[PDB]
Amino acid sequence: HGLEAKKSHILAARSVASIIKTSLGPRGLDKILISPDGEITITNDGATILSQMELDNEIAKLLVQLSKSQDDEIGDGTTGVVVLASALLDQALELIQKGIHPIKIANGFDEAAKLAISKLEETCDDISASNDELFRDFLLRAAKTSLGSKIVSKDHDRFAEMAVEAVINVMDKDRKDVDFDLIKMQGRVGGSISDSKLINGVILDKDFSHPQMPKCVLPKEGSDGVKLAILTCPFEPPKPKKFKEMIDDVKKAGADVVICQWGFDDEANHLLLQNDLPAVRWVGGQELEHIAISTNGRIVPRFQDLSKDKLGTCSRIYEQEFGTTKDRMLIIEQSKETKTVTCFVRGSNKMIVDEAERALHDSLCVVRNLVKDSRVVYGGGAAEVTMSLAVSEEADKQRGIDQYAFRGFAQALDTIPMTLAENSGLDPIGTLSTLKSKQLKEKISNIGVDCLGYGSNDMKELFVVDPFIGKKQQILLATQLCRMILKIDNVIISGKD
Amino acid sequence: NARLSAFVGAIAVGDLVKSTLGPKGMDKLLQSASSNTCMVTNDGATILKSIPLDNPAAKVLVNISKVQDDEVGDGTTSVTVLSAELLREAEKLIDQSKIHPQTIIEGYRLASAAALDALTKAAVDNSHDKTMFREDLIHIAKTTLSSKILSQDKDHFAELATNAILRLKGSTNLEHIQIIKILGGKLSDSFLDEGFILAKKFGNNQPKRIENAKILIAFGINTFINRQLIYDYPEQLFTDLGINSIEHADFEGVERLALVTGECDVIEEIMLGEQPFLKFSGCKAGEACTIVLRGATDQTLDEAERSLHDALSVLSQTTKETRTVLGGGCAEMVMSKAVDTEAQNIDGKKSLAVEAFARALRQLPTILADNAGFDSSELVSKLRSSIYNGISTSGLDLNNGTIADMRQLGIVESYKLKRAVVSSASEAAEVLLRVDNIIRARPR
Amino acid sequence: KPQEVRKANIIAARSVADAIRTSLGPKGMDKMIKTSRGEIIISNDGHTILKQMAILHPVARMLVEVSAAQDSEAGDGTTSVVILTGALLGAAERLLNKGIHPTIIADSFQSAAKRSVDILLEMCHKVSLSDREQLVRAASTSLSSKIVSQYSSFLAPLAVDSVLKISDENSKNVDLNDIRLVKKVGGTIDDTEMIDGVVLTQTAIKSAGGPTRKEKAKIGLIQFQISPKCNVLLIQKSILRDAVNDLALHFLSKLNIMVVKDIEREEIEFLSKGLGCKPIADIELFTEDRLGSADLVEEIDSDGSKIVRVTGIRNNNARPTVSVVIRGANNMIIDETERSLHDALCVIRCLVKERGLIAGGGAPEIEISRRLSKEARSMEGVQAFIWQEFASALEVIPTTLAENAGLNSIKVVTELRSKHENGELNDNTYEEHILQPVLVSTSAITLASECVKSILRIDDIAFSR
Amino acid sequence: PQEVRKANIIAARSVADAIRTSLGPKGMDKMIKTSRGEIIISNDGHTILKQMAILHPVARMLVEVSAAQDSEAGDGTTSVVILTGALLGAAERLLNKGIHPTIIADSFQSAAKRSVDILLEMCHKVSLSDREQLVRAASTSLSSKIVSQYSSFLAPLAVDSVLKISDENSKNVDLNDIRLVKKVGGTIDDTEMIDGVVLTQTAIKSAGGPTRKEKAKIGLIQFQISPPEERAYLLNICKKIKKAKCNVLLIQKSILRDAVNDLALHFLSKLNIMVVKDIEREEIEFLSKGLGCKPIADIELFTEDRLGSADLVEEIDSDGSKIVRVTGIRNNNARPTVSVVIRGANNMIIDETERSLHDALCVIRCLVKERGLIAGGGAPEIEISRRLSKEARSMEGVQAFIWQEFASALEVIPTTLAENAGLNSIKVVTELRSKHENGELNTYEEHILQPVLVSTSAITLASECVKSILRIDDIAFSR
Repeated sequence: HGLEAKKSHILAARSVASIIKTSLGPRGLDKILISPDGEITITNDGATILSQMELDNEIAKLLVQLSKSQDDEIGDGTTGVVVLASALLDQALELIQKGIHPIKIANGFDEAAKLAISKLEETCDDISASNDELFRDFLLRAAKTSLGSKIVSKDHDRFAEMAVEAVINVMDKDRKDVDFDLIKMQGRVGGSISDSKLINGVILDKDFSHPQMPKCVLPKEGSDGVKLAILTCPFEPPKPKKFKEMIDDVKKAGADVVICQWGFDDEANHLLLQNDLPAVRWVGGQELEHIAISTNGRIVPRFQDLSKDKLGTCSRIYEQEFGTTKDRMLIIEQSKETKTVTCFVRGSNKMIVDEAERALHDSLCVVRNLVKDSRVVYGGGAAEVTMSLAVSEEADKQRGIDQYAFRGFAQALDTIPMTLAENSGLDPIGTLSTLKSKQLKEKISNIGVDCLGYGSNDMKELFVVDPFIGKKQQILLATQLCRMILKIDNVIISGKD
Repeated sequence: NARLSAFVGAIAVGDLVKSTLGPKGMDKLLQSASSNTCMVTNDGATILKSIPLDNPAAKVLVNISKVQDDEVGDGTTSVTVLSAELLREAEKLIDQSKIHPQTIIEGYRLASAAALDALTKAAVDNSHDKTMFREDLIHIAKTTLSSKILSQDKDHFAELATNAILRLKGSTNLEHIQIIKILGGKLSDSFLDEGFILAKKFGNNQPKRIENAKILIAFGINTFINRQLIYDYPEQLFTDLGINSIEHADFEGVERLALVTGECDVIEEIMLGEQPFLKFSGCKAGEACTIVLRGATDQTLDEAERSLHDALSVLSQTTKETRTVLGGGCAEMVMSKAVDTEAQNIDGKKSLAVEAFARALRQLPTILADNAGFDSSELVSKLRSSIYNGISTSGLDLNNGTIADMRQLGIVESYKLKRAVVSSASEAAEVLLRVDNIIRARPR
Repeated sequence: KPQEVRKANIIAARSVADAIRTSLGPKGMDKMIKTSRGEIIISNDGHTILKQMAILHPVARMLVEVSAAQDSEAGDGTTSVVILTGALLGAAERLLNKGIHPTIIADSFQSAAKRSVDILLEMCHKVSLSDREQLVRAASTSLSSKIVSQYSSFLAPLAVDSVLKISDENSKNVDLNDIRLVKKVGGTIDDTEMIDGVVLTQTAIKSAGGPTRKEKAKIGLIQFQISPKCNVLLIQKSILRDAVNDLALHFLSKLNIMVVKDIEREEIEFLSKGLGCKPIADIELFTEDRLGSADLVEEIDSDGSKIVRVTGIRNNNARPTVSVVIRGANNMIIDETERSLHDALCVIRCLVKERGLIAGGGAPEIEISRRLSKEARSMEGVQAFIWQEFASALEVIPTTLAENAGLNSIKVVTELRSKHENGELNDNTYEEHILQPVLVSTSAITLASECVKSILRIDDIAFSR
Repeated sequence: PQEVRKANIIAARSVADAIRTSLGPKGMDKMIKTSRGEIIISNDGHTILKQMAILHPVARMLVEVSAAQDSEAGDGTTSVVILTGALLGAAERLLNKGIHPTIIADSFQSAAKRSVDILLEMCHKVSLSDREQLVRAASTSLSSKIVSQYSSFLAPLAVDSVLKISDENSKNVDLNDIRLVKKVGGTIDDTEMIDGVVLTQTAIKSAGGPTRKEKAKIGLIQFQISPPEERAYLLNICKKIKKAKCNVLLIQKSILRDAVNDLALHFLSKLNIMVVKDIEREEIEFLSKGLGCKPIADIELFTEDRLGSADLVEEIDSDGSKIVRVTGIRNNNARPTVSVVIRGANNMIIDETERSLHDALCVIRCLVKERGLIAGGGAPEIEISRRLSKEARSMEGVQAFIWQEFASALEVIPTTLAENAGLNSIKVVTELRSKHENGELNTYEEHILQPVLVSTSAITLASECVKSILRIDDIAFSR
């Protein structure tokens, strides 16, 4: 009912949020998770941790529903939105006891969020319009923060450049569109992380069938790229609802390698060996689309529809042996910028591969937001303190019932710097009051809580920046979620039959 | 709820192996539901892997102990106990000591550097007079063979493992030394042989002694080697052609032959333990040795296998690092001084966290004196006073009960072994201190 | 858990404040209390509720001692001081969850109470005791809360003129116990005699020989009793044995000595102060130096009273102690009038000790909460956050007044912060003749800082006998 | 952690005190009723502890100690349990004084080694070259068995059997190489050494079987003569055996199929090839040692080099016996073994007779490892305590008190011997220590003698047993 569920929805959100409060930031907790498919990995990513949490309460299920959609937009702000949304519910509980309707709190946070956006933009700084020479160092040092809690922190200098080229290639300067389906994340057991290379094309996990076939494709006296064949029909003699006739269509078209969705016979490897034509077997339907896009090819439905214009052309095809692994996969690169980039990471253990793989994927999401908006803001707690002081000062100028809705929004933003202060071994109240005094009597600037060990304030010297579009996306989803929670006053749970 | 279960649950893991540490330690017994599988062994890796544990935090120390067993194979008990003592003291550092949990982590990080610097300043190696370096390998081999039944004949076994490593002069890989275990005879009857004794014969009826043989792994060869079996007719045809075929060659045997040879001067077949053996002779710069241990029963041999494999794995690492340190409670006592030395200048919240690490270093020799029948608080305190100011030589004696020098008694330790224990145990404790909650998904 | 035991006393203390919270203001809700003896009493006065509540909780009894000191010093605000105390206890509950030790919580209240008074004095309008027009309108509004209204016009100068004689200058605390309200049966409200010298509670001798009047008399205080140059003597009333023998009345009648017997034991301490005399236990120590000075002593009876009045004490050590005489027909007249004029003397007492007055109705509590919220940024550390919670704890008094009056709780409170920004103390209670003295608002905050301090300082309790 | 050890010591002490009443021939017998309903009665400590099905994990170690007691010394299975419990009972007061079991365990190993040299100095030195004491040792040991007058001729047969396999420095000799074949019929007076080998079964009783062959080869063959035209399939089987000239066939007993077809009996009758079937699985390893042959699974594995030599293979005619003997194995690589045939009319004769010869061969083998014998009856137990009385004063520290309690636990064995005999416990022990000032080992005139290895192994096994008992500080469930 009204007098019941309204009180229970606040306590239900504090129970789930209190688990990830200690996991926020680089000093947080790396939780051990076991997937039902058999994959074992350890990471602090909120999107993975919250997805593995399964409970019957309907208040915490909205966190998974929001993080599922946020995983595609950012994915690294899951821990930031849940804590920020829980802070709004804590301040909303006091407003209910004062006689304020819950629908007023929903509209109160809407005007408070939009007002704080204009205040953050005035104090925001830009990269391209200020210093171009430091544009390279901004993208390299941004991934170092997320990679400092992992074994990658030793070799982080090498992987910092790999995450920059992977994001830029799959996007356009004017469009600034990056898709996660265009970025393939793969890895295998064996080797180390220092041997990881960037791949500009698909993988397919092919050994080139018989070993006598050439492991490297030659340009064949300055031809046009490397022609590959795409077949949507299985390899077999035609039957109503031949091997020498189908190989001639490949030789006339100039395709060096043939890719098919279905398996081949043993005679196929015998005829393709004499002509030095490697074969590819068992390719999924989704992988067929990424090949024609990167190699600028076409989909040929029939056998006789082949031609030089419909064959995908790449830079070269070579088989590089990786450690002692017997897979011996392939690497297809391209000189021109393609729409598909595949990242490949190696590790000495299966748990190390999955640990560095998702850590590198998180760096791809941070750079994705940095290139989307050239203007960036200073993070580490300085963003929440600056946005809170602007709303708290403008709260007295805004009269009416919403005056208290603006004060509660400013106190809710202070939860983030106090949470990071509790994980860093500092007084959350003493540090919060210290950050407000440095930004008022001295001068207006951005000084946040210290995530890494240092001897003073003013992290601006460390050049730690966060994307403006990334921080703005967090406060919009936290406000939209807090309004949706207040729109459900009743929980109907049916029994089991 | 999770911190209370993780701290107490991890101490119970160390309480199982607490009696397996040290040469004076005791054996732990386990019993399954069938009651006929009970086995008495002091192996720390066997106790941790056999006992099931429902504590998810306790499973972390099990996988970490497996990594420590692959590098050396010994000292796995000291890593678990040291990791448990850090968690036992962490309970007092959190509740009543008003210390942030991350500060406890940063406290062990600054304390680990002081412990490694104490071992570096105390590491002394002698490049000249290789005879003195050979004696150091004898004393180290005595500490590795400790806690095992081989301690009886260990005095005779000291020169067996020491002279074996000196015959390698090359890569640290242990595939050169093949262990063969034959029933009958006393343990002291074991000998060192470089002739590569093979446990399998060759051919149905073929001459035993072969001269000027050419080993070919699969031409004009006098010896043939195949991985699979051999059909009847060619086995008879190979005899008429003078080619001797070898069968039942596994993947481990092929890798050992690639490190020796091909050709060999003499292949002699001998009979020991009621089974045909093959002792090769006249190889080309043979780097491989063969140790044949003679036990009374299968249970004695099964425990001697991993006992000798773990002893030779530590001696193999002594070739790359010649620096040695004094053990027997002396190594942990010297590192305890460096922790209190760096405690002079320290912050407020990190002071009690680092000082707790100093008392944890003295908990390892405390248990060593417990299983020795002596008084730990009485004997360690008398040694701590001498090590406190200067003149640090002597260490804990587990036999007479007084304070005696470890160099005079022949007790030393390798520098590479101690730096691996302080490292892995520190990383093992930092993982459990970070976890304040455990969430398990619904199984299917 | 020494702190969890204290938290159990805080919850029990906030439950008492919530019960008194409904009784705040003239529109507040009454509380029904049934005594163990069977007496059924009801009223909205917070001082009478906590007195008969018979609280067995050790910490909750501190609110009774504060309410007793609230009526003894300021005389008003015994209900509001309990609500203000519970607000700081509720604000300190969230402070304990943050790991804050109560010493910093208690020490910050000392700086917060002293700062709130200095801010209150800036907006307060300083008044002087030389203006008699301000004191009449101040006491007349306090008499509008009682059944007597049109008859209160003559009662306003009665309380003003009595204090101005004893006010002098820089008197600081002025004890109202020296001002006695005489309740006699008969007469009316318009009939009043100041008699600034002194007024007794007793009649004179009704037997034969009693002079009942004397000129140039010396009045002493004698605790002795005569049973088997002093003109007037007093005899302590004793019901055990005979007070004054009939033969002693005829003996002192020939000597021209006026006798007044049956003096109440409660007035023995009162007469020993204003008259400047000393009690005489034995006749052996009885001398002339312990007597008083009176020019004329007569017995004037308006209707049926037969009361003796004395004027012109002219004592150097003693001061002009004034006793007010109140007349009325029914018993409920002189009773309700006594408590109504007593509260009027407390309001005047606040202006004598501390000059200046403010407009009541929760007006200053709104602006003080606004100024302390902006000044909280000037501090640093844990103490800075306390100023924010201390300002929110001061808003419970104006919020409760809006709740007990039927008006919307959250709506009226928002209208206070909106109107008080442009104007200063203009919201209009001054047009409605609502004036609350500054000493009441000052003592309510001062006693609350000491009350909450004495609470949090108790970390445990044990059986002691 | 003391609650785990104290619970195991008390549980093991009750088991030792229960077996203590079974010491000696006059001791109390213990009864055990199995869940299946079988009830056994005997004083043997190895049988009681085996059929008791003890659930206590530490108490199960007494079965392994009693197993090695009979395998090494061959006597004292009850005495080693009493001595084990005597040290456990004395260790209860040791833990009450604050003594850690390490000193308790390390002192027992040092006291057991010094107790051996004390017994050797007081022991009578004898040699294997003198057959006077070797015959009297085994003859008096059979006075507890049904054999009485016939035991005089059985003693020299066991002496000459050990002296051939004892040599000098061979020390321990495997007792499994001595096979005692019991068969109904005959008598005890008829004995044959037959140093070559003796089988456990008879020969072919069908028609055509020669049952006797001279100058034949013997080898182990795991093959079986069975049908799959059938005579042609069996002809190639007999022809391949004729290629190696093997006239003696030994087929492993299996219930799957038969041994030799009747059609193959007529084929082997012309070739004069004797066949002995129903060879037990236990004799497969036995025949591969003394005969120096190798088990042959298939017909292609059968070769001439794996065949032995036999002078004369014949089936001796006897009532209800028909025992086959082989002499002159003529194998230089394989050492000879002793196989003695036991005959008798009653089935209860050849049974206990086999067990009686086991204890006779062990005592003689005790002299092979360590020569000399110590008179029993509590003499070695008291003599050690007499030497440790003055030696305990020469020690220092915690161990000094252990030597006094160690000698006190040794007095339990002679005390039990006096109790089970009906005599007063303390009174008999005091009479032995009173005469100790004059006599030393003096029982010699009563023809009661005991080997030194029994008293030596009983102290050694009990010292290591109790040592391993105190090493368990916890009991956990691991599956």
